[PDB]
Amino acid sequence: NAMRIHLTNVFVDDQAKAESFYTGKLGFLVKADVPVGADRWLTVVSPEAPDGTQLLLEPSSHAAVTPFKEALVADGIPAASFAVDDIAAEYERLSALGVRFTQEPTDMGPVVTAILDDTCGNLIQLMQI
Amino acid sequence: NAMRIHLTNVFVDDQAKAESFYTGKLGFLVKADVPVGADRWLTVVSPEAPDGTQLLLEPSSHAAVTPFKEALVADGIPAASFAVDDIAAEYERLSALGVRFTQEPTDMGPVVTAILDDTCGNLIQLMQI
Repeated sequence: NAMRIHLTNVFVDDQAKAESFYTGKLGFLVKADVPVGADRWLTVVSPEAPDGTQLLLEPSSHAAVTPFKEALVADGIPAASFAVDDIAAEYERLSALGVRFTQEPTDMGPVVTAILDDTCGNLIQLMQI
Repeated sequence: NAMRIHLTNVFVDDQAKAESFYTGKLGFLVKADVPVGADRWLTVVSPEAPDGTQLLLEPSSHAAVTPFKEALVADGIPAASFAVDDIAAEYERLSALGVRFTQEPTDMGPVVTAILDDTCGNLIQLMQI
């Protein structure tokens, strides 16, 4: 009966670019892709958890969205954060695929973090867990 | 090795209010509460999934945050969405606890949805799944 944390979102500038990046580079799998007017309801999931939480790659067409995204990026603030077992390995893999990092893996005490550019107007944090 | 969708966030005006609301009304459990400078790293989890995805109840002190939140609320747009098995039941339970709804349970085709005020500057969607 309790409510579940089943969905999270990132606002992307171009959903086709986002699909390509999030699946092709980051390794997410498409879960749902359904048309809804001129855009899509597009979600992806981790291969480790295909029936778990979904990430919605949603359009940034609302007037307040892009200014907000830009403000976050200007201050180095990530829009979202994903967990990995070995951040060194993943930094190396993603770098090899031509992903741009704004922050290399850095020991922050309880977590080691890295920050990457999603190409879609967001910074994305990797967190070692 | 793959990245996991382990965390999502809502920006709250007052973390103590948010803790009280999200746990006391919505039924989430506190997972982590750790001081970090003058604020907290505060996450909650669903009782159904205590080791699953965490929701971070984070401060809205960055200058771009509150304007963004206000814009979403002005257009009826929810900041986050949670899944429930029986939205009628949950609407009734939450209403009884004095939660304010801006949209009653409404059949949207593939999903039935409702929208509530979190007291913290956000609208929150319930989705029947």
